[PDB]
Amino acid sequence: PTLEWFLSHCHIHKYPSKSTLIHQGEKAETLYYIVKGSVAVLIKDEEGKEMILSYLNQGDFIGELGLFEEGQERSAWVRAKTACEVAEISYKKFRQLIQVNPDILMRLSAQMARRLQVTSEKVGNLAFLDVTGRIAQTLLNLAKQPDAMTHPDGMQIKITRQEIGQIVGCSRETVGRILKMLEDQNLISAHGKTIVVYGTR
DNA sequence: CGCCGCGTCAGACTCGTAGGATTATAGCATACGTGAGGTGGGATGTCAAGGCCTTTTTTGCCTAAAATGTGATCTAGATCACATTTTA
Ligand SMILES: Nc1ncnc2c1ncn2[C@@H]1O[C@@H]2COP(=O)(O)O[C@H]2[C@H]1O
Repeated sequence: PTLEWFLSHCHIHKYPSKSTLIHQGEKAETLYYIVKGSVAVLIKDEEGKEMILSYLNQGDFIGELGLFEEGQERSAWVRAKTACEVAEISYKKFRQLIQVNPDILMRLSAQMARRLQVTSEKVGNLAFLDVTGRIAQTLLNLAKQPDAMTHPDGMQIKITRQEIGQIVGCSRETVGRILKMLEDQNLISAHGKTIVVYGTR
């Protein structure tokens, strides 16, 4: 199928890595759909410290809060993880798309459900567990991804101490120190950016 | 029977236009009723304060009882210039 009917009518566009997709503060007039690739959600503060909120791969909806409320502003940042490709259409078409067949917003409603529940796990994990707790649990989390690479003893993923520091919200170097604590306890290996995780599977 | 005289009876249809009448007629007195006017007066209608009950607004109050304060003792986060070191 039915998505064929949907993207048969959409306006199609490509864009490179690290381009700014959505600007925090611009008007609510366009929905977007990741056709190919992955993308990352972050936010910004008075200080300018960046805080990665989420990250999503192919098969997800982007630009969903402003669809209903006339003239909302963009409540976060979203920047390209890699060079990736998207289809887009504005809101006046989507009333034609919900009034004719409401299945699209069922799909949106499900992915938005998983979204808000992992946001509940997010705010709880941020709330109560110590630094080791939520860094460990989020490590377990991105071990899940399709982006994660296979390893005969588990998995392996490429990431810097900075960006993981931006999902837990602490300094890159203290993440270095707890990474050393987890190497001392014989649970994770790492060289530079390439971390290798045991315990999976 | 068959005139002749007299009399009776119809004379198309829808619209428009104007305002409109006239003569002369006695006079005064009696006496009675009805119309336009007063007039107190039941009686109705109004407007401002008081006694029955319930509801509402303050307001007692009743005890569970969870909350709001006391402050010295810590803790697990958080930094910054130098020394590399990794990755597209
Ligand atoms: N809690 C969140 N989780 C994931 N993405 C978010 C969140 N908040 C905002 N965004 C993203 O930021 C975008 C800002 O504009 P939209 O609300 O149209 O769509 C939003 C999402 O793509």
